Amino acid sequence: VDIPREKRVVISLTYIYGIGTSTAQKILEEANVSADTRVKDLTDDELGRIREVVDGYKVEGDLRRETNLNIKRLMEISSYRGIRHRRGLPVRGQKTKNNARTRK
Amino acid sequence: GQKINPIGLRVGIIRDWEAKWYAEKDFASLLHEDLKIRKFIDNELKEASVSHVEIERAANRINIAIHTGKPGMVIGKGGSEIEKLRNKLNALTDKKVHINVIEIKKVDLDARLVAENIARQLENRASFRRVQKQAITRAMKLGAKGIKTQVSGRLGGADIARAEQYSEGTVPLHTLRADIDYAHAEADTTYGKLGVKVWIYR
Amino acid sequence: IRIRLKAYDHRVIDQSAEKIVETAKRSGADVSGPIPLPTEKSVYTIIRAVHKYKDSREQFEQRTHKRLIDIVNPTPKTVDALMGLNLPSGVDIEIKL
Amino acid sequence: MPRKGSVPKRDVLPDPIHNSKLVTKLINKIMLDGKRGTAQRILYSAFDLVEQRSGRDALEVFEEAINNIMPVLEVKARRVGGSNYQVPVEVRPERRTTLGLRWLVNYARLRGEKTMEDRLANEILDAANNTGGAVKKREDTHKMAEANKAFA
Amino acid sequence: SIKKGPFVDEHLMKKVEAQEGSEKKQVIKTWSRRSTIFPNFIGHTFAVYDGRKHVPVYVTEDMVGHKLGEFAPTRTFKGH
Amino acid sequence: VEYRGTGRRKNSVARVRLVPGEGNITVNNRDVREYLPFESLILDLNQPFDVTETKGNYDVLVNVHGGGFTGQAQAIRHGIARALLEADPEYRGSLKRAGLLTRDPRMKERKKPGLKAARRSPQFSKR
Amino acid sequence: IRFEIHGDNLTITDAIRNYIEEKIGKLERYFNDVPNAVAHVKVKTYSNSATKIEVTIPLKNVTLRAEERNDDLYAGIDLINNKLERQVRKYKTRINRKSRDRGDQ
Amino acid sequence: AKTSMVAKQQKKQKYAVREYTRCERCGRPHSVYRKFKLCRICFRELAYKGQIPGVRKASW
RNA sequence: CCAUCAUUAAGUUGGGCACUCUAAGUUGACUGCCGGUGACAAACCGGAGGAAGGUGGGGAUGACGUCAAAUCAUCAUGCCCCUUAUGAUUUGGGCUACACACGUGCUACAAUGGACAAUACAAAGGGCAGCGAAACCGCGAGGUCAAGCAAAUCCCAUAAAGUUGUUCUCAGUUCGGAUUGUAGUCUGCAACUCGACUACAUGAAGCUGGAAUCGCUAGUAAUCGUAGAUCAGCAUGCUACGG
RNA sequence: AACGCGAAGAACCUUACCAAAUCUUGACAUCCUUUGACAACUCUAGAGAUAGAGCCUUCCCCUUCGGGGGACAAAGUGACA
Repeated sequence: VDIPREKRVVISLTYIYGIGTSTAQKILEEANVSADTRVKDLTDDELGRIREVVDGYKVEGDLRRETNLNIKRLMEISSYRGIRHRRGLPVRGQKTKNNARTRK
Repeated sequence: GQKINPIGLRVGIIRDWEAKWYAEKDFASLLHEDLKIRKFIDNELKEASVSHVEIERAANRINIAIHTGKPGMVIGKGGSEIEKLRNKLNALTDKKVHINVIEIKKVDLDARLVAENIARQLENRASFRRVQKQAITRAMKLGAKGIKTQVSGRLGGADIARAEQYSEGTVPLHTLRADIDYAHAEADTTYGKLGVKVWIYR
Repeated sequence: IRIRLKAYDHRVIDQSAEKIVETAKRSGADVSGPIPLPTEKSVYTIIRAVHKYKDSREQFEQRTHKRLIDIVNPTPKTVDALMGLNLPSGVDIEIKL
Repeated sequence: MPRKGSVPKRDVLPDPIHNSKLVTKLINKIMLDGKRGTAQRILYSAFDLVEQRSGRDALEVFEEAINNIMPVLEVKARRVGGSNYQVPVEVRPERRTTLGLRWLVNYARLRGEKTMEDRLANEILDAANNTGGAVKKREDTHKMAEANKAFA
Repeated sequence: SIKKGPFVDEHLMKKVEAQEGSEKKQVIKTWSRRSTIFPNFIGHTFAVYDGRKHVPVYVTEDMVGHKLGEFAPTRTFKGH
Repeated sequence: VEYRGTGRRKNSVARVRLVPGEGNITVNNRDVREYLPFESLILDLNQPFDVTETKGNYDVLVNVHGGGFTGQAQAIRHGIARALLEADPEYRGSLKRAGLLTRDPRMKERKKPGLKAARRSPQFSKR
Repeated sequence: IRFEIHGDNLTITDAIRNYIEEKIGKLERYFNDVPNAVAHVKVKTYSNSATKIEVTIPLKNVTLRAEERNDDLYAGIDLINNKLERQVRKYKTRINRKSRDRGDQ
Repeated sequence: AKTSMVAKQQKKQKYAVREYTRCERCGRPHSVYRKFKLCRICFRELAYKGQIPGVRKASW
């Protein structure tokens, strides 16, 4: 979709939302790509065969639409898993004393 | 300082065991049957000049050896109380076969007796420093080498506790050769508990 | 035949191994003598204080001394030591046949 | 026992390649976190570039480079209170050997390249040519201990 | 908490089957900390005892992903 | 001819033998450079028979047991040193004065309780 | 210059928590001109006799202890600060003998 | 306080998850050894007194 | 535990090789022995003699005493207090809360590294329905039975760092992985308060840290992984272990 | 010389804390009296202990009569716990 060039494709598809080290296996399954594909890859006939396998995935941005509403559903029921989002609470039953900083 | 008890250095080094059995499987439960009959022997005898006991277990014929500074009182009148003991000791466990008793000379050089008989000189509340000096002067008179004993808390009847020890003779607590024997009694005087330690040697 | 000799003390398991190697050679035996198995110790590390203190503790250990006795000439005179129970104090004998 | 007397100093084992004690002492100081092999391999690939950028064998070049590192005066602080408390003191031969090895490695770790393949060998040829960063702090000690010369 | 037997309190399922037949009553005093929410629980109102005071709550249809104890608060936080 | 010596260092026993031939070691029935990791300490491992100069004389073929690679090495140079004194018994002073024939002098130190690990006391804040 | 206060069987108020820092705090702030330390105040009631106050301030070299066995927990600190101010002057004049005229050879 | 909890233990609970252990003479539950069933206080006591079988002191 | 015999799948099997090794019962290191200039006064200093050398290394052991030091919550008892309770009995909370503040550790902020492939070498300890192999079936956490066994043999268990090769190229990038939704794996009446991992996602602070401050004198600092006690399940802690 | 310390294992239990539901010879121990001699097991009602019924009315010896010793505790208090 908006991937960068001049790097290897096993790390290049990671740059979008929704892919981490599945391009090593799952995108490598459907497409006949290799590991050493730089910017000089000629991935335009290979752009189509990755477009068929990425169309099944929720990855490119649209997963964050469903991820946002899952929190919005969770706070609307007002669950203890959901109040901890709206209140800076670590949510997954953690100790909210001194070393609980990344939620503030 | 924090003097540890002198037996604990020497158990197996220069001494032996007060229980000499073995059980690989079910080590736990039949270890509890020991201190069942270490409480129970100390219940109805009730200072029958008993120093310490030994337990040995072999093929459901479990032995008990008691020392009894006053011998015959546990035996009774020609095997009376020794048979009256196995009428209850063989019921608290299964067998308790071959209950017996041996005798010891020098009735108050074993430290279990030396601590106990002057701890019982404290319920009558009479002259604790002489109660000390009665034990020291008699010790090497009877054949000991080194004697050491103290009394710790509510000393004399006052409020502030004070230790009070009296000593002479070679008492090598740090030498691993030495056959040091200590004891601790629980003399109550109806204003707390007095604690009394002793240390004999040879 | 592998008569298992294991015990807590080392002076007792050695003198009870001398019993079974003596009361078998008097009979018609060909005793492979006592070879010492390695001791299966176990360390228990309690802490010394009544209430509070770590950083000052007493370690405790208990050691079993394992040996085995095997004979390969079974006569009814050799098993007289097997049926004959001796030194039952602090040694168990796991008699296998 | 540093107040009963002096500690008995111990022997080291010289290198097999260069047949030099000084190489093995350089191995032990670049040995970060006990890793002997992963640091010795780097030194064995940090004198080939020395022997590539100069025709001489590096065992000559090593003891030539450290002589522009090893200083001859340093500062030991004497507690005189209100005085300067900085006495210029010459260097014992054991500390003379060690402190040159220290500066050679501690400024090899602060260069532009990341690999000590060539972090180390660049500073050696700088010290072989009397320049760089590990040479210029010897002159900084020779502008500090040689400025307060009133305590010879 | 395996696939095998998604857990129900089962001393509460017996008390809710009498409720869903005819017109429902709007209170079940219970504890319900152990049980999950599956679609045989919708509509009904439970007074979940949070340790201090049993709090009423009625079951919606988006509640099926979660379990019954996750709703009544026990912290009493608000504070600062 | 099999001059069989032993040798220990750092919780790793190493028994050797001496068959005549030339210098070639067969530690655990394989090559040394494929078994010992980086070939530096092998020329320090050849130090004991260096002073008796029996380079092209003896194949050894060690069976080693336990420890690590610097525990398996520095125990076969002590291994053949007990075997070199039954090859050249008058050359004992050549090995006594220089290294190999001393001992297994030292192993790891006991972890004391009330402490982090092996005499390194833990950090406390208030001095 | 914090005050880890804690009372053995006494409930601490907030009128004490301002009376401490004026006397125990401020009169030793101008001493120790590079300060970073923690104080410790014990208040131990004894129903038989009285209370007692223990103030310990550790520093780089020499600590600072003092005790009063009074029952007034406002008048006793008037004597703790007296014993504290005496002990700092012992510490400083120990190390303010740097001024010794020593001319080198 | 203490012997109520001793009486709670020795009865058979409803659940195998409760499975609760204490000592036979030590009231505390919190330092048990499931080969000895002793608290760390009295196991230190009756091994110094030798009432337990063969257990060395220390210093391996 | 297999040099010499081989039918090495290694059964380390046949014999026993018992030799070495290992595993356990005992002989030996003390200024015994010399020389100093060193004068006798013991030591010290330097040798040789054994494997070991100067209380060999380490552990255990902590004098008289100090601190009304710490526990009437391991216990035990003087005094005081309580007795439809300050004792009981249950499932449900809480001990896990948080704008914060100091202790103690873990993992890091990398190309003396990171990711993937190969390939080695340990010690200690555990296994009373417990350890559970080799096979399978799962991406994996793991499920199904038998193989062995109450154990120098059977299992936990292929230690890891290393070494060898291919890689990224010096950026908050293939550095790490905190935090949130998807697997419902397993233990257990039951994981919402309040567990343990792995699975694809998401990827935050963080570029080696100021004043200050702590540990450590050789197999020690440093690092790497393995065990055990607790325990149905659960450690970045503790205690032991080697590299 | 407190602060990965009592905690060498807080989901329940632990647990000592709190809110509820109900107990007073008390879930425990001891004299004990009639030893009433197992309500030693299932359904129902229940946060749940508990409550109500269905019930294995006994257990061993040794007399000759049906007692005493171990017999379960339904009730009891001088007591006590």
